[PDB]
Amino acid sequence: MLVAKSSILLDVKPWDDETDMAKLEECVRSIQADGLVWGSSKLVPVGYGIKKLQIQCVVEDDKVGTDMLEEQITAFEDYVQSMDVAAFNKI
Repeated sequence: MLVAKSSILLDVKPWDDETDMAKLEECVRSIQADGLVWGSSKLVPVGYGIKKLQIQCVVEDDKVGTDMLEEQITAFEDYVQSMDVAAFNKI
């Protein structure tokens, strides 16, 4: 833990291949907050066409919660099929 920070990996499923991943992957990043750090995202293909919307973030221990990020990322019901959690621990 650098300085009172943590790592939380999120995983969201796109409605379909139509779901502009570039936007989903971007929007996710675009999202900004106080003490909110955006790390590198990951991809996980289920079988071409569609892919997983996995991304990593670095919150401040318990300062920046996923609640917001979720309400922001999953705020798009026209892209996010169903958000979930990949884990919850420090960075």
